[PDB]
Amino acid sequence: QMPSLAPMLEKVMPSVVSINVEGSTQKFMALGSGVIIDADKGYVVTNNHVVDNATVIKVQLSDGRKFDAKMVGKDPRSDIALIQIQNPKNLTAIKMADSDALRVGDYTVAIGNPFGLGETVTSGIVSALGRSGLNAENYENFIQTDAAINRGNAGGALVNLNGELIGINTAILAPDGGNIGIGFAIPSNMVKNLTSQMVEYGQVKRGELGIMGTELNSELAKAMKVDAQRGAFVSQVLPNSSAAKAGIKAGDVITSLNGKPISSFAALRAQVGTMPVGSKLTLGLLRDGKQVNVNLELQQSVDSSSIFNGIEGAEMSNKGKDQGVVVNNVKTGTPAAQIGLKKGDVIIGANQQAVKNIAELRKVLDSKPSVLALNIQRGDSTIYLLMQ
Amino acid sequence: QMPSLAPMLEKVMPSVVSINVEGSTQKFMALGSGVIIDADKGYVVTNNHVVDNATVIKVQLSDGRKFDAKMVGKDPRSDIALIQIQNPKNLTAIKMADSDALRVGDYTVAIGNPFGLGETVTSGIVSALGRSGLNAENYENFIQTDAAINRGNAGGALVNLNGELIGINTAILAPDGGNIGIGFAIPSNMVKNLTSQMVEYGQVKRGELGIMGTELNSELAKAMKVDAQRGAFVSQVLPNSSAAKAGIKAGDVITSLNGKPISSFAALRAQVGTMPVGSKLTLGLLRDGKQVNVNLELQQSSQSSSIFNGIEGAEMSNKGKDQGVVVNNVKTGTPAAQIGLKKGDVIIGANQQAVKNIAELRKVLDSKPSVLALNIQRGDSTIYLLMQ
Amino acid sequence: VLPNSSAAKAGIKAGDVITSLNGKPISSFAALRAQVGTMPVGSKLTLGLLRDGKQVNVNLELQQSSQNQVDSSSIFNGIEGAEMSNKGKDQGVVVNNVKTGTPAAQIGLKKGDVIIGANQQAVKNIAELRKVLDSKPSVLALNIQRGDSTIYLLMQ
Amino acid sequence: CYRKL
Amino acid sequence: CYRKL
Amino acid sequence: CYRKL
Amino acid sequence: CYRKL
Amino acid sequence: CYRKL
Repeated sequence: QMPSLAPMLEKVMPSVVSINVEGSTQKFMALGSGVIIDADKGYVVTNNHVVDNATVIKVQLSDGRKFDAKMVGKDPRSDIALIQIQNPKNLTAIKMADSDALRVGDYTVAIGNPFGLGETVTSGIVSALGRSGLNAENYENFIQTDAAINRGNAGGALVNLNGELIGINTAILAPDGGNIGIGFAIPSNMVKNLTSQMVEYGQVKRGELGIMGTELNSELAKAMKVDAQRGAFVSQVLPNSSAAKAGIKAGDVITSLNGKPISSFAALRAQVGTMPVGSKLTLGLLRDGKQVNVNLELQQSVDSSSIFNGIEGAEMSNKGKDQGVVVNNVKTGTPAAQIGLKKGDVIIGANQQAVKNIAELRKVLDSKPSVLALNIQRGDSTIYLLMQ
Repeated sequence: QMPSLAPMLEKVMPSVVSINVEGSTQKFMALGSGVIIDADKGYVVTNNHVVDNATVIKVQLSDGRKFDAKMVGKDPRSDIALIQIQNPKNLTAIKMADSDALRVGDYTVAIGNPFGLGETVTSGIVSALGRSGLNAENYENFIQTDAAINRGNAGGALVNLNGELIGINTAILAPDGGNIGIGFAIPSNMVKNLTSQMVEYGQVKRGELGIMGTELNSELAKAMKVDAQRGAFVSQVLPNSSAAKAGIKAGDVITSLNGKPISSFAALRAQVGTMPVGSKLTLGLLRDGKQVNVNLELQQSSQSSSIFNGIEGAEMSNKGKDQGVVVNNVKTGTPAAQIGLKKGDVIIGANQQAVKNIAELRKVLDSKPSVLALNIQRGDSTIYLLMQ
Repeated sequence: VLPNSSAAKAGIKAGDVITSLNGKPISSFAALRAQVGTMPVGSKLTLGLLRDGKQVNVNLELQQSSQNQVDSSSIFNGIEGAEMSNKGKDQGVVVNNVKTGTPAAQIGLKKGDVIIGANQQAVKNIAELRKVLDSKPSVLALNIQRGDSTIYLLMQ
Repeated sequence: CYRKL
Repeated sequence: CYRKL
Repeated sequence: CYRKL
Repeated sequence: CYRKL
Repeated sequence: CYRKL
C-alpha cells in the first residue's frame, strides 16, 4: 500500500479553473488560472495582472466546460481580482483555511495551468513566510514555496494536504522564464479579506492607522535598547488618526497582530492594506521593554492621474463649496506641467460646461470628447488649457 | 524510524541502465537511458529518438558492467524502441504496473542518466494524464510529472513507490533546455503492448478501426445538443470497417474505453494505435443524448529506414505475390531520394540474387557487401541504382 | 490675454476666434503670426472676432515687448540663444530667455542677468551696447549683475 | 483537422 | 524610503 | 530579477 | 517550448 | 501649443 494525494485532488481539483482573456491596448490575449470561491454565486478569484484591460473573458473548468465571466472587483496594489461566472451551474467551491497558522515546513500542493497545457498539479513545501520586495509598492505577504509554478499558474490555488485554500499563486523568481523552485502566493486570509470587500462594494475601502515607519534591523535594536530584532518601528503618529486616538506614540516597536507575531513591516503593511475600514484588531507594542496592547479602528483616507489615466504630476482638489477644482501643487516637468498647469490654478469649467467639483468634472471625462478646453483661472486672469 | 525510498530503490535501480551510442549520418555521439524489460533475454526499452541512426550500441549497468546490444524494434510514431543485450549475464528485471489505474496525485520516482553522470534518482507526483500537443502526428498520451527530468532521462523509468514501472520518461517542456518541473513519460500499458509486438515481429502491426473524428470542446458540444463537453466525436465511418460492422454511425460521441473514461481524442488515438491487431475492447458512445455500449475487434489497415537502419525517407512494402519490394512514397531531400529511387519503384533484386520480398532483400543487407546494385524496375523498364 | 496688453486694452477676451485681418480672412494662426510679426510697431489694424456666434470688430495698435524683445544674434553677428530686453529707465539689459545648447548659454548666460556696463563704458540700453560692438573690440568685458552681485563675463 | 483511426 | 500606514 | 506568471 | 530528451 | 504673437 502506497501513500498518495489523489483522494484530496479528486474532490478539490474541480474547484480550480483555467482562464482565457482577450483585450486590446496593440490587442493581446492572455491565459491563467482561477479559483471558485462561491459555487452558487459563481465568484472566481484570480490575479489582477491577468484580467486588466480585458474585453472578452471566457473561463474553462477542469472538466472542459466553457463559460463567459464578467469583472466584479480588482485591486492592483495586492494583485487580486474577482470575476463572476455567467449561468453558474454545477460548480465546486474551495474551503479556505486560516493561513495565519501556516508554518515553514508544511507540505504544499500547487494547482494551475502552465503554458495552457491544462490543469497541472505539483508538490512542494512552505519555504518561508512574509516574503516581500518583488514590488515594494505592492501589499505583498508572500509565502515562498518550492512547488513548481510557471507561466499560466497565475491565479491558481495553493492548498494544503487537505485541499483547503491557503494562498493564491502569484509570481515566480525566474531569471530565464522557467521555474527554478521559487513561487510566491498571497495568503488566503488576505484573499478572504480582499474578496469580501469586492462582493459588497466592488472596490476596496482602504483604511489607515496614521503612522509612518520602516523595518527594524538588528542594528537599530541596539540603539533603542530593544530586545526584538524584527518588527515595525514607529517614526511618528499622525494627529487625529485612529492610531493616535488609540494611544500609540513614536519610538514603539510593534510585535503582534491578533496574537499572531509579525514577520516584517512590509509584511505587516500588506496585512492591514487588505482589511476593511474600521476592523477592530489587537496590537503588540514594545516601549521601554514593556508590552502594551491596543484595539484600533481604521479611518478613511489626491493626484491628477487618479482622474486622468496618463497625466500625473499635479496635486489638485475641490475649492471651498462648489468653487471649482483648485490645483494644490505642480512639479515642473510632469505630464500636467507639459500642458501648462501651474500651482494655484482654479478650474472653473471645460467645454462650455460649468465645473464646481471633481464630480462635475468626472461627469464630462466620461463623455470622452476628442479635444478638451479647461476654463481655469490663475489669479485675476481667466485662461484656457487644451488636451488631446 | 524515518520514511524513505531507499528500500525500494536498491531493488529496482539495477533494472535501470544508461546507454552509450556512437553513429553518424557527419559523425556524432549522444547518450540516453533504458529499462531492463526481460532480464533473461536482455530486452531493454528506450526511446526511438535515442536509437535513430545508430551504428554501435553500448549499455552500462548500475554496477558499471559493460555489454553490447543490438536493435530489435523502433517506432517513431510513439517514440518507443526495444533493444536486446548481447551475452545477457546476471540482470534484474523491473515490475510493470497498470497505467490505466494511475491517478493524478500519486507519487512518482524518475530514474535515468541526466548528463551522463550515471543513474540519477528524482521524485515527484503525477502532474496530469493524457497530455498531448507537442507533435500532432505522434501517438502521444504522455504522463506529466514534476519529477526532475533532463537530457539523458530519455528511456528512463518512471515508477511508483513499490518499484513498479509506470512510464518511460520521454520528453520535457523547457524554454531553456533545463527542467522546469514538466516531464513527459509514455505509460506502461502503451509500452507493454508496443514491446510485445516488437518481440515477435520486430515491428508493430498497426491495426485501425476505420473512423474519422476530432476533439470535443464545449463549443461543439453545445452545437450537437450533446451533454458531454469532451471526448471523441464521430465524423464518419469507412465502409467495411469494424465500426460499420459493429453499428457505429456518424454523430456519435465517444466517452469511455472499456469503461475507463476518455480524456481526449488525442489519447484515444494513441491508446488503440498501439494495441495489437484484434484487441477486443468496449466503448461508450453518446448519440442523441442516449448512452450506448458497443464491443469491437481491431482489423488490419494494410499500411526504408527499418531495413537499411540508416537510409530513411521511403516507405516500402512487399508487392502482390512474390513480386518484389515496391516503394510506396519518397520524401524530398532524404537519404532515400539522394540515391535516385522514386515513388513507384519496385526493387526486384540486388547483386545477382533475386528479391521476392523484404525478407529476401535483407539477406543481402546482412551479407553486408562493399557495393550494392539494386535492380529495380520503373514501369516496364529495367534500370539499376548503386550505393556505397 | 496678458495684463497690460493691447488686446486686453482693446476688449479682447480669451476663448475667442479670430477670422479676419483688415478685411482679409485669416488662413490660420501661424499665418497671422507672420503677418503681424512683420508689421511696424504702432501699426493700426482692424480684427474680426467670433464669440458666442457674434461678430466683433476692434481697432488695435502694436506694442513693444518687455519680455523676449531682442534676441542675442542681431547684436553680435554670430552669437544666438539669448533673448533680452531693456530694464526700467536705462537700468541695463535683462535677459528674458536663454536657450539650452546655444552659443549664448555656452558662455554662461542665464535668466535674470542685468548688464550695467562693458569695457569701461556704462551700458544702459541696447543702443549703448551696440555702440561698443560696432567698435568691434578684441575682447569684451561685461559688467553685468546677477541678483545683488556684480560679476563679469568675457568674450573672445 | 480530422485524423484517422 | 518613508512608507505610510 | 522577479517575474510574474 | 517543447523539447525532447 | 500656444505661441506669443
